[PDB]
Amino acid sequence: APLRGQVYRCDLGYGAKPWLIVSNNARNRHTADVVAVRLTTTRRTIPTWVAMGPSDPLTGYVNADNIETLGKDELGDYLGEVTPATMNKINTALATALGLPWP
Amino acid sequence: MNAPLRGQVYRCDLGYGAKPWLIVSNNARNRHTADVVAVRLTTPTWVAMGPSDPLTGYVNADNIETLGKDELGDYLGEVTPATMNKINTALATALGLPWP
Amino acid sequence: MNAPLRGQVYRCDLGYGAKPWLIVSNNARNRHTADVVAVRLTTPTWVAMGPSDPLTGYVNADNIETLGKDELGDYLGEVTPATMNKINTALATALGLPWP
Amino acid sequence: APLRGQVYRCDLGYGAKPWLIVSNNARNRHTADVVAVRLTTTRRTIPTWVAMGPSDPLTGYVNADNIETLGKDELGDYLGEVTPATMNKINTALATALGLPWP
Amino acid sequence: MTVRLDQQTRQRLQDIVKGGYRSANAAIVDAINKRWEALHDEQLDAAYAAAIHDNPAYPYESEAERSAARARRNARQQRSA
Amino acid sequence: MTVRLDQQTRQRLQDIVKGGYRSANAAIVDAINKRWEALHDEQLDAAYAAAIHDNPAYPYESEAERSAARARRNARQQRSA
Repeated sequence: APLRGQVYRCDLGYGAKPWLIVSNNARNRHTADVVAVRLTTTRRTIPTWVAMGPSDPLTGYVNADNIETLGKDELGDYLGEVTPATMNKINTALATALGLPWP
Repeated sequence: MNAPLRGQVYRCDLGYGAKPWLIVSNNARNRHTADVVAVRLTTPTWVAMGPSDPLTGYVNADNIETLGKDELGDYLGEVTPATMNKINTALATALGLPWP
Repeated sequence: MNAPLRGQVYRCDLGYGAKPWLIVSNNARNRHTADVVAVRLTTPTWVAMGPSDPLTGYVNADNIETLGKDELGDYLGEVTPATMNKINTALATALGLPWP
Repeated sequence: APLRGQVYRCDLGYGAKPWLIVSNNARNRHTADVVAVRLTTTRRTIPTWVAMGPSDPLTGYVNADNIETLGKDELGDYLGEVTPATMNKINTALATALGLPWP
Repeated sequence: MTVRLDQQTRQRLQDIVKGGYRSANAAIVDAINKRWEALHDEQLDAAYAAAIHDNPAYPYESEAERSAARARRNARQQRSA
Repeated sequence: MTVRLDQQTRQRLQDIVKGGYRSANAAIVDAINKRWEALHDEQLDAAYAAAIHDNPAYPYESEAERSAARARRNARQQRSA
C-alpha cells in the first residue's frame, strides 16, 4: 500500500515523528518495511535539507542525511503527500547524501 | 581514524558476526559526522562484486544502514569504479532517484 | 591499509621507541607506492606545532626520511592548513626550491 | 664545501651511483650530511623524473622520488654540476614529489 | 563571452583540448562546470562542519535518537541471522 | 576568445563570480587553470601506477636498494637516541 511521496507519523522510540517515504513503490508493495527520511521543525542550512511548500502536508524541512527503515505495521497517521516540485528537490538532496557522482 | 571513503569495504561486527560493509554516504559526511551509511555484502536484481573487486559477494541496495565509525573493523579495500557505477544505479533505483 | 595522506601524523617505532611522523610525500605516491616520505616531530629554522595541531612538538625539515606503510602506527590526526603552509615553506628552504 | 647542483658518486650498499645534491648550501656547510637525489640510466616518463642535457655532467635521468641522506665523508668522485636550466626542472620535480601546493 | 587569456593559460587550454575535448569552447564549459562542482563540494563540507559544531550527533537530533536507531538496526541484523 | 555558454553554465559562472572572483574573466581563467591542475594530478597518479606495475619497489630499483635505505635510516635514528 504505501507510496513514495507519502508522509506518515511513526514512533522510533522517542515520540511520534513525521517520515517521508523515499523507497520505490515495487519495494513498498512486496517488502514488510520502507525507507523514509525524517521531517522536522528544526531548520538547518545544508544542501541535504529541503523546505516544504504551501501545498505540502506540513511545515518544516526534510533531512535526507537521516534515512531510516520503518515497518509497514509501524506506520501511523497519514499526513498527506509532498508536491512533485518538493519531491524533485528531495531527490537532489538524497543523491547528495548518498554521494551520487556529478553531473 | 583516517576518515573512511565512499566505495571502501570494512569488516564490521554488529553483535552477530563480522561482515563486510560497503560505504555509500558522501565523503564530507564521512569526514565530519560520527557515522557512515553503508550496504552489506552478503553471500537476481542485486549487485554482484566483480572479479577485480576486493571480496566476493552481493549487495542489496534496498538495505541501507548507518554504521558508527567506532564500529568499523578491518579495512578490506575499495571497489572498482565499474562496480560502483552499478551500485550507484541500484541505490537510485532503490530510492527512486533519477540517474539518466 | 586505507591510503595515508599528506598532512597526517602517525606514531611509528623504528626500533628506538614510538615517535610521531608527519607525511610530506604527495598523495599519488602515498596511494600506489609501498612508502611515504615524512619528517618527525621532536620535543631556530624548525617549525613549531601548533595549538590547534594534534600534538605538541617541532619539525626539522632538514631530516626527511622514508617510512614503509607497514611501519605506520596509530593515526594521531591531521595538521592545520596554517602549520602546513609553514611546513611547505620549510621543506622548500631545506631543499632550495623556489617558493613564492 | 659540497654545493647544491653538484653530482657525486656514492655507494649506499648496492654499488657506487651518481647523486645530485639538493639540500641548500647553508645546511651543506654546517652539517655532517647532505640530501641528494638518484641519477640513473633507467628511463621513465613520470613528472618526478628529469632528463639531463648536453652540458650536464652525465647521461640519464634524475629521479626525485628517491631522496637520500649522504654523509659528507661518503661522497667521493666529483662528476660536475648540472645546468641551471636542468636544476629548475629538478626544482619542479622535487616540489611535485613532496606535494608542494598549486600554483 | 569575449574571454581574455594570458600565455600560460592559453597554453593550458590547448593541453586540455589535446587531451580529448571537442573544442576550446567545450573545455571552458567543462572547466567552469567542474569548478562550480568543486565549490559545491567545498560548501557541503563546511555545512557538515557547522551542523556538527552546533549538534555533535548530526544527523540525529540527540544521542538518544542514535541509540534507538542503532538498537533497531541491531534487531534487523538479529532477524536475518 | 569568443566563448559560448548555455544557460545553466552561465548561471554557474555567475554563482562562482559572486563567490569572490573579480570578474567573469578571472573566474574562467581560474577554472581553466584548476582543470589543468586537476588533470595533471590524474596523470601523476597514472604514472605512479604504471611505474609500480612495472617495478613494485618504485622509487627504489630493487628490494635490496630499499633495505639498504632502511638500514641507513635506522642507523640515523639509533644515533639521535
